[PDB]
Amino acid sequence: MQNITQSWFVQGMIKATTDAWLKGWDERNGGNLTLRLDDADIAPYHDNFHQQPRYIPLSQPMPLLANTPFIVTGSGKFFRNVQLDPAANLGIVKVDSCGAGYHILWGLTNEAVPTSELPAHFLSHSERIKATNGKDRVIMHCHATNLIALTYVLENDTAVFTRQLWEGSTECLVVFPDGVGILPWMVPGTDAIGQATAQEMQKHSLVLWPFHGVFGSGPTLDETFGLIDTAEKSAQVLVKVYSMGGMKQTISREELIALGKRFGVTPLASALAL
Amino acid sequence: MQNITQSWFVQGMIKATTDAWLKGWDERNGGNLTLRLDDADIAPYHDNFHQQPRYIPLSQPMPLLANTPFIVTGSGKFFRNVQLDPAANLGIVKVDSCGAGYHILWGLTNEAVPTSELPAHFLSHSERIKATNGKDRVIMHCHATNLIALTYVLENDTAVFTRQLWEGSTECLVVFPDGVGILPWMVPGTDAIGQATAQEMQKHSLVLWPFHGVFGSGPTLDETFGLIDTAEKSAQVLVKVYSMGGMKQTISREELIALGKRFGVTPLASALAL
Amino acid sequence: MQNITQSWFVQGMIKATTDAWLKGWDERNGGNLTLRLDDADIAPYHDNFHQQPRYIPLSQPMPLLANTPFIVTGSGKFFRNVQLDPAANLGIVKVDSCGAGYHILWGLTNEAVPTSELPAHFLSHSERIKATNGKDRVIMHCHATNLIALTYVLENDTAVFTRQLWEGSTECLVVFPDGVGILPWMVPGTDAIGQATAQEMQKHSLVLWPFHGVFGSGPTLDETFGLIDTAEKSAQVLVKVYSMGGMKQTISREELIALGKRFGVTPLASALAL
Amino acid sequence: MQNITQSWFVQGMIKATTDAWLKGWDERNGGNLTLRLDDADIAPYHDNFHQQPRYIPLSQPMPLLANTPFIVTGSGKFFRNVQLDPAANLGIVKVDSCGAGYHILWGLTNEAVPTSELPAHFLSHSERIKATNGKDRVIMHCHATNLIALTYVLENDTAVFTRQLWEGSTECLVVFPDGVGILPWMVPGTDAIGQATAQEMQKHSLVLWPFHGVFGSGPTLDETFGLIDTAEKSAQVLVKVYSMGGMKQTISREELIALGKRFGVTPLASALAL
Ligand SMILES: O=C(O)[C@H]1O[C@@H]2O[C@H]3[C@H](O)[C@@H](O)[C@@H](O[C@H]4[C@H](O)[C@@H](O)[C@@H](O[C@H]5[C@H](O)[C@@H](O)[C@@H](O[C@H]6[C@H](O)[C@@H](O)[C@@H](O[C@H]7[C@H](O)[C@@H](O)[C@@H](O[C@H]8[C@H](O)[C@@H](O)[C@@H](O[C@H]1[C@H](O)[C@H]2O)O[C@@H]8CO)O[C@@H]7CO)O[C@@H]6C(=O)O)O[C@@H]5CO)O[C@@H]4CO)O[C@@H]3CO
Ligand SMILES: [Zn+2]
Ligand SMILES: [Zn+2]
Ligand SMILES: [Zn+2]
Repeated sequence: MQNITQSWFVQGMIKATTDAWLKGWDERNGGNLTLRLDDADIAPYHDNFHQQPRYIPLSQPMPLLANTPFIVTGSGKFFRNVQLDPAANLGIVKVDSCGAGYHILWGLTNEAVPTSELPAHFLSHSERIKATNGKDRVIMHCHATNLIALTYVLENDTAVFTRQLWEGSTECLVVFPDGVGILPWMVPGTDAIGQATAQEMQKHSLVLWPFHGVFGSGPTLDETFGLIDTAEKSAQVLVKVYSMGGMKQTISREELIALGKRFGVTPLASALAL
Repeated sequence: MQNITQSWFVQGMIKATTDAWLKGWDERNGGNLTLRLDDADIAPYHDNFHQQPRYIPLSQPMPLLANTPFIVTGSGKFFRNVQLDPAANLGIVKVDSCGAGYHILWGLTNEAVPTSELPAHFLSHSERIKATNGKDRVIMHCHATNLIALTYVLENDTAVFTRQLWEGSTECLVVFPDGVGILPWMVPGTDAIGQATAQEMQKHSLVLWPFHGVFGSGPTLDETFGLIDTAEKSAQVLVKVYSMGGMKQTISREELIALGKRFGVTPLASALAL
Repeated sequence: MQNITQSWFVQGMIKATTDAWLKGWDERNGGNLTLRLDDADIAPYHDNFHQQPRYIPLSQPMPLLANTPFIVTGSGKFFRNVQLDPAANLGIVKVDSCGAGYHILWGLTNEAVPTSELPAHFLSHSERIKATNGKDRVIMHCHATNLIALTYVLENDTAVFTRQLWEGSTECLVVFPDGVGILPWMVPGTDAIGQATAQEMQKHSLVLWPFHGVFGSGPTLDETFGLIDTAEKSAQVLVKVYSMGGMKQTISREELIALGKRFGVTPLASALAL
Repeated sequence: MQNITQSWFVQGMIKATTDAWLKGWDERNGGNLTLRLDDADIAPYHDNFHQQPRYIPLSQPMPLLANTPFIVTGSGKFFRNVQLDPAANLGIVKVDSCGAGYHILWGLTNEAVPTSELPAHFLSHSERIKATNGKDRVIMHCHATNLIALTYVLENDTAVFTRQLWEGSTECLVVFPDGVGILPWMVPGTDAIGQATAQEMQKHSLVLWPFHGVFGSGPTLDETFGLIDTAEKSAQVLVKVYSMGGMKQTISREELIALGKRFGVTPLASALAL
């Protein structure tokens, strides 16, 4: 019967991994993707399930994520190599009925462990479910060169950055009216990074990691890739003008106000007040 | 019989979207593209025609487009996904004999609707017919990377912008001798922007939307592609030259008239005299 | 028997135009390509030859190229379309035994004509056989993006321009030890500019045109592409470096002398004296 | 029997070189790749071995690489065509019993020879085996674009350059804590450049040739490609911020000191002082 790699939820993971590499966003093993799935999706594909689901004790249980299957990227794997050997780089995990751990059901072969950012992803996955009534399903991270470069020249404050990104295009304010988040620089690989990212998920859908990358949340794989792309497209325009001599004329504050009402969105009060 | 998807116009528009996709111009679902057809071009392919054509009334009467078939893209549809599904991403419509509505004949399945900028495309489609006596058949809009960044630095006046583009490459004066028209910033998706965009199309083949994108028209699918491609390359050279520190020697006014004299093209007097 | 499109030269021509389109030097219809053949090469493919060889006179006599066959690129064609229709974009011609005209034996279908730069392509062919004893066979023209931006800031002279290119990278001096020649601004498409280009071909294998493009020649297509490819890469570094604040350290004059002695090359006296 | 062209180490070569021509690194003939193999790897492919192995003496005796076969890329070959014909561009060699020369067993047809930087390969291959107890198996050289331009503006120091390369991205410190070697400008293709390059390999896994390129060494093909590309991404990040007017905030030393010991990594003490 049809291979599990030929299903919709694996083909989608293939495209987002390949296309984010050609753009130059996924040097080495940077970049991790986690997508929440449903039970009916994996029901007909019990044939390819492994005989022994390994058990890994999860650090601190999330009760809301009990009995929830997932798809994850293998830690240390390469995004470009996903299209070659999907089985060795992608795996499916499921959390037990109590929520204290997860069982690896398929993939992650050769004793491969899930991604090292699994804490931050799962803690932030739960919050987005309640904030938008369970519509968010994807958390993304990548090394976007232009957004990273802008962190070295501009202050890492949400209010200042939000106005700049909105000023770099017209579609931008429609895309992230809630604004973009930013942390202070923090050492990754720990559980402290999971809390600050999940805490910022409440008010924002994009949060920028200083000197590492960005984090974006969205319902589908396609829109999540397009969501980070839109801000990255505006990032390229901003960097060009700054090196060209400086910004001269732009969108007025009155012009930005008219945009919000026409499309029926509410711009951030903090950013628009600037 | 051979499917309509294997005809010349369906395959032709598949090329136009994919080529612009890799350029970095049409991320997410921005940009639009329409092409005018003939009754004879679609006569033998009535098999794929919808049994019941849905009816949608036009916002404002368009007498000049009565009983004319077009091919358009769908709203909220990415330019990447078209080659994966020609039927679910394109559509062919035929304006009624009165100029108030149109019927969807083929494509645009799953309650698909044409782009939200359809009034702007139909308004410019009609007015370019008067200027070119039916030669022009394509209207294209896309966010050219280097043209967007130029409006932040150069003044939004026809005389200044036209001369700078003529000096970034020798062939520019031959490709668009009429110059480029500049509009003031407006809220997209309304009807006010459609009337001003068509107003500049009477004397220009290239119209610039500040901070949003560019508009261009061409006789065929390939000529309109080169027109934007030629203008984009000129702006790319100007970006590096201006960013490198300044511009020291140039093509003089005496050389500009001599170049246009050989090829039989009349430059814009207001910008030439600058 | 395999048709002429399966010959070794036709397959080679597709490789050159296809890769130049991905590099970004042939927007719209810029660039031309011509290749020199031998009467023994086209012997087995006499069946494909047209029954009506169209005769076109030469602008000026070229006695040296008597009875010489060439394969050229048609005028007004897109380099991206060459890989799709070799017959309508390419063709073969043979110069008559007197040196005043040629006969179109295949290709250039539907009243297509060779490139308008043929007077420049043929005049430079003659002056390179004398300076190379019948070794060079290929002439290429392209609008190198990084080279055009250089002519707006650098002094338009043969000495300093050649010297600057030598410092871009180590291999630049070895590939073209004779330097490049740069003309004053002239209107393209005229015989007055072909003679100046052919005059500079006597001393150099690389020719520069301010604000327009580049000219190059080589033994075969792979060696001709490498000559232009190496030249543009050196320009890419300079534009990137110049915008950073100008050059600070570079290769000394004596250091290039040591490099020249090792590889048995004679650097240009004018440039090395700078 | 499966052809030699389908072997794992042959398919490794086709993947690594093709991924370098698409990144704009290997214009013309620049670049070469040598990978260490075992006798078991070449055992099943005895049928395709040449019956008359030509003997070529080595410049200097290499006892530490005795009886060790290698796969090499030919001299003067083009990285674009390797995928088109691996046999004519790739080759296999084996060191004799006394370590005085090598034999050609397969490939390198038509009097082809291994890359002219072969003495620079074996002098560094032998030393890297000692430092890492034989883990290293790949040597990579390529002309990265953004990397070269850094040498024209930054001081050519091992500690200073490594310090800057650490601040460009958070992953750079962990990937190469050992730093990157730097050398004075010297004439390639000589045994003197082989000694200096191999001499610095005792303390660093990467060496930078001013105005020329980079030298790579790692355990396998996949990591070796990502070993240099991590520095390439930091250079692209560095290049953009430099043209913006400088870098304003970054990772501080107090942030860097705690980063390594989180991963239990020993940083380069010389760069830590600055
Ligand atoms: O010494 C010689 O170079 C030659 O020098 C003197 O010639 C000068 C002319 O008097 C002067 O007007 C001018 O010539 C220009 C001419 O007026 C223009 O029209 C044009 O010429 C083109 C010509 O119209 C056109 O048909 C074609 O010419 C070809 C010709 O039709 C064809 O038959 C062949 O010519 C051969 C010729 O038939 C042979 O007899 C022989 O020619 C001898 C010639 O008989 C000798 O007297 C001697 O010519 C003197 C001439 O007498 C002076 O007045 O030497 C010639 C060479 O041995 O060989 C010819 C070659 O096979 O081919 C012709 C061509 O080569 O294709 O094309 C013409 C060019 O476009 O332009 C000319 C030049 O500007 O300048 C002359 C030079 O000072
Ligand atoms: Zn738009
Ligand atoms: Zn040209
Ligand atoms: Zn090199």
